[PDB]
Amino acid sequence: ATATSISLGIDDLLTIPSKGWLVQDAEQQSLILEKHHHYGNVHAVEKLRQSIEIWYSTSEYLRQEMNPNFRMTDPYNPVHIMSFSGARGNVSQVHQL
Amino acid sequence: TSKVLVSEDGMSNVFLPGELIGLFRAERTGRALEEAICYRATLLGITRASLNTQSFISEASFQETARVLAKAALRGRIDWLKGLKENVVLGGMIPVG
Amino acid sequence: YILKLIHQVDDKIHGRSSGHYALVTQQPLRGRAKQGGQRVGEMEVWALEGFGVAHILQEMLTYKSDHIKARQEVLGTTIIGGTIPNPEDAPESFRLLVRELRSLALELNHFLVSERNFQINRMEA
Amino acid sequence: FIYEKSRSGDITQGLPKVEQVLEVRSIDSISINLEKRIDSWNERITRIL
Amino acid sequence: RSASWICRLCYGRSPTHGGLVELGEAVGIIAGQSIGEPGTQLTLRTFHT
Amino acid sequence: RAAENDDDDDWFPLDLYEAFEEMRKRNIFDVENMYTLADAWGWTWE
Amino acid sequence: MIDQYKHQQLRIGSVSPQQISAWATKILPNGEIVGEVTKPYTFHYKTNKPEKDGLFCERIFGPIKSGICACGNYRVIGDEKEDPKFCEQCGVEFVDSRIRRYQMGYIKLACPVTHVWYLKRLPSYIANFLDKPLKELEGLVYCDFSFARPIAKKPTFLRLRGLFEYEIQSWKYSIPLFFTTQGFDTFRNREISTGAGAIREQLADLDLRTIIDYSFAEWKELGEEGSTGNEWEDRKVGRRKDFLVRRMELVKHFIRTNIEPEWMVLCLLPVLPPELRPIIQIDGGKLMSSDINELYRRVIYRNNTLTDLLSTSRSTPGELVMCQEKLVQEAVDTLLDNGIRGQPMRDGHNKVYKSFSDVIEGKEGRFRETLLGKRVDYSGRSVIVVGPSLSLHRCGLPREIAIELFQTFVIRGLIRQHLASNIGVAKRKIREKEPIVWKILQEVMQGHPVLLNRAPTLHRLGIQAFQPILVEGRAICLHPLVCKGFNADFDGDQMAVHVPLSLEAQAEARLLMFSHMNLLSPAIGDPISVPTQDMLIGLYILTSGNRRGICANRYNPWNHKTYQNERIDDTNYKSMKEPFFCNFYDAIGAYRQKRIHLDSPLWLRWQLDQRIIASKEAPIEVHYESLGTYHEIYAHYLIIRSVKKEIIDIYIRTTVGHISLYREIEEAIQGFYQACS
Repeated sequence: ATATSISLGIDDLLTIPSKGWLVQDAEQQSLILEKHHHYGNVHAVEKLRQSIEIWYSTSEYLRQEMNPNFRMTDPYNPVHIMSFSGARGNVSQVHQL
Repeated sequence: TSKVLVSEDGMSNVFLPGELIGLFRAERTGRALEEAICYRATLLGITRASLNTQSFISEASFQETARVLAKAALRGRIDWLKGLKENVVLGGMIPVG
Repeated sequence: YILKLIHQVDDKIHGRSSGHYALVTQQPLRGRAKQGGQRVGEMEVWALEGFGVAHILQEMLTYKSDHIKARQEVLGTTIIGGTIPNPEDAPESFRLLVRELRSLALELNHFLVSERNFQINRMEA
Repeated sequence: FIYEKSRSGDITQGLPKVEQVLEVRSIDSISINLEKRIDSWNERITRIL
Repeated sequence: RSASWICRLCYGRSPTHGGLVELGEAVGIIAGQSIGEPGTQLTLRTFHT
Repeated sequence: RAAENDDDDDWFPLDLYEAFEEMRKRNIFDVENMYTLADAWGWTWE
Repeated sequence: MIDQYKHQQLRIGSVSPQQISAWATKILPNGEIVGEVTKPYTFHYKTNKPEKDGLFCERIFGPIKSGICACGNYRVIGDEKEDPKFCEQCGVEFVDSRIRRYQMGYIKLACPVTHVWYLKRLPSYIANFLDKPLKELEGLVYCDFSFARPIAKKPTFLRLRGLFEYEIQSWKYSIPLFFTTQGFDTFRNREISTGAGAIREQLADLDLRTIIDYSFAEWKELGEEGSTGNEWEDRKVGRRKDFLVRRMELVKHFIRTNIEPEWMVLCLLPVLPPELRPIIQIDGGKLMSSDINELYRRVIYRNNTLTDLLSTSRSTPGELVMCQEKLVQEAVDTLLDNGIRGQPMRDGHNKVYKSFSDVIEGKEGRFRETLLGKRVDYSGRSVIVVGPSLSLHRCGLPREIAIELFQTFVIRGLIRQHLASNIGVAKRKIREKEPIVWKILQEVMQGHPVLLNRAPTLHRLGIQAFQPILVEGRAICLHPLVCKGFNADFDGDQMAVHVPLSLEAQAEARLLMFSHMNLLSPAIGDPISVPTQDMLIGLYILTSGNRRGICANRYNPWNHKTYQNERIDDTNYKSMKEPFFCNFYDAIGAYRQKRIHLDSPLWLRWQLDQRIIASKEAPIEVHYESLGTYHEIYAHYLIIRSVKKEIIDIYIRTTVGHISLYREIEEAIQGFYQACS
């Protein structure tokens, strides 16, 4: 663990490539629904029941796509080795960074 | 779950009703005696099961010290020093290991 | 930018072979200013009972604690050298216990009914 | 407006649940099923035997 | 056949040394601790979020 | 007052089922442990 | 196999007044007893010396100094031999002042006193004993709004009995026309007593066997009634039946025991030894007394006032005697169990006193931590650092801590080796940090285990024995593997050390609490010391393999080219391929020269059976020459069989990391086996 050595920089925190589209699309549906909510198309509960569901589904989709991204493109990323080997760091904890 | 409670109308002369004798205590004598034994059941809690112990010293150092000591003194209870807390209280050697 | 904190090691070291004892409980006083001894209680005892060690648990309550007459004798048999003898009388904690249970008009009598003669050997307390 | 949510996994669900079941204040661990059995036995003991 | 103690064979293998439980083991103390320690993972496991 | 998961897992019916073997092989109706209650000493004698 | 029988006992019960008198009263050779402690003289207003017949009465207790009597003379005794037990005028023994903390005081209240526990608490046993409502007896005393009638041995020529009736303002001058009419003591003092006296006499009157018979008859009468028609009737029978059952239980317990009921209404009050309730002597005259002294002083002063009023009967008064007697009773009530009554008395700080029950009951009082949590000698706190060089059976103690724990064993080492003569000389040599002192405190510690204890103990493995060694610094070095056993990090934590002195205790510590026979947790039987974060990452990086596919070659290896192609096999032959090392140590040697990297693949000949975990699998390509060659290529190993004999060509594709790990484990086993013979 010394001769090889490991360290945490800024570019080793590798966000999955598809986050750029998923967050943008999640914002569009939040913009459209909040724009129709002022038109009377939907009621308050429907707006509440959806703004909780896009961001929960999107967040839980990035979390399940984290390891397949790490395990295929950058198998030796310092964040991946630290958590996938079971040393320190949950899958949820890595999801925060 | 190891102790039964002598239900009402089970006076006889050995088990006064309201007593909380053990399960074997009741089932061995029921096979021999012929009065109204008439116990039912107790699923005593983790607190109540420790207050009905064979040694008053252990109970007195757990909860309701004044009541336990008063009842033991009025009855004239005898502790035979078979547990681990009582022998620690007296400074004597515990009978384990 | 790294700082240096106030919890320094020289403010946390300790060591005590013997010394001052409390007037009533007859135990090492407290902490480091009074040259006290480290306390063992509850969970600690539960560990020692778990390991099945009886002499170790016994000597942390009689010898290195309340015994008026046994601390002096371990000091004596430890300055010079001998086989440390197991104590007979209960520590002064039990004596204090029987003392304030006497103040409430209650008894607490020990007995040593012999297995070979059935002769009562009531201890004095 | 009223919406029903849908949590209700169970009231207490950790140490407090273990404390509740271990500390048998009222017998209500599975008494939606257990109390029925116990009362049925206590009323059906008197039989042919 | 008793409630104030236990048997070597009515207990089983000792979980610490891979054999029959030895005479004079405080199995009552071991049972209490091993179901109390975990109790704080219901906390330690929550001590990350 | 409780989340009735219910989820009946290992319960048993409120009937006379499983007479000879009460709960798996738990308590067979002995009829040999307790005639001696009246045979070893006097119960059947009267 | 007859077991080692051991019959021990611990009884408890109420004391008779004669028992207290025998406990406390000490009779001098002149014939005086003087155990009453008449005056509430805590300490002289003069020199802080107490006083005769006071809270710190030296006449009843022992001497305040070993050998010094009340007057001041000293007698050399030092032995249990021919010596005057009492110093004539002093009447005080010269034995040590230990008897100060064991002597028992004793006072007499000129009125019977009901014990608080048996009267004020939940279902008081007095109510069940007399088969009377609690309000009735609570009005007999304390409130004093009653006049009880004790049925006893004496005849009852006075017409009828009555039970009690005194709460009407008309009774001030209504009954005197009907009452007395012939003397005062010859009518009022014959019977109809008030206060606790009537209660105690009633306790001394009823026959237990008749009570058992009557309660059995009442139980039979109650059991033969159907009822079950009204909810009030539903719940009325049950409480009365339970009352009867506990009544016969208590009566039967009384019948076959050495305890008399009259003892619950005590008449003689024991007094706690003085030394256990001392007054702290501070420089300048400051005194930190005990509240126990305050309640005791109040009780004895009010009892003295009672004795003065009663002994001066002559012109007998009325409600004044009752008022003062019940004030004395309430004072004793407060002394015994304060905080349980309606009005808790408070001292000069708006704070309730620490009652005897308060000392007995509580997580900080008695029976909770004084008899369980005991500070011990040969102990010392520290701070914890990590030592990776330590073995599993070893810890590290600071030089400052060790000298203050093994001081006495070093005194051995100095005295026995004749490098010192006396205890004072040895301690002086210790205090000056002589260079030979550490040679002793490196010589008596080898083989003497020490128990390390993490202050916030959580599980069974929070206390463990270790073989200490002397380290330079001020911190205890701890093995990293046992850290999760202690659940200890290194952000700043403290560890307490203890030294077992007894030979048996040392055997226990060495043979039962060492971290090489406690490698499994008792929960389910899982390892408790496993390579954690840093070691785990090291081992994972070691056993990580090469780059399998497209991450090792830019272009496809199909790529029909680079064959050195011509009509004959006589061309340039480089064939870099992978190294063909003979065995492990050849591979490690070639790795040391930096010829190959850690994850660079290589071929290693195998001279054993199959060890690598395989499965149903399939050989990717098995070449077969026209002559028997059986060239088989599996997923990760190559087998060259034949048609005659000698199937020994097993070759494994591997990296130096896996070889290193396997060699480490193998040589560790084969070194432990041969080191231990």
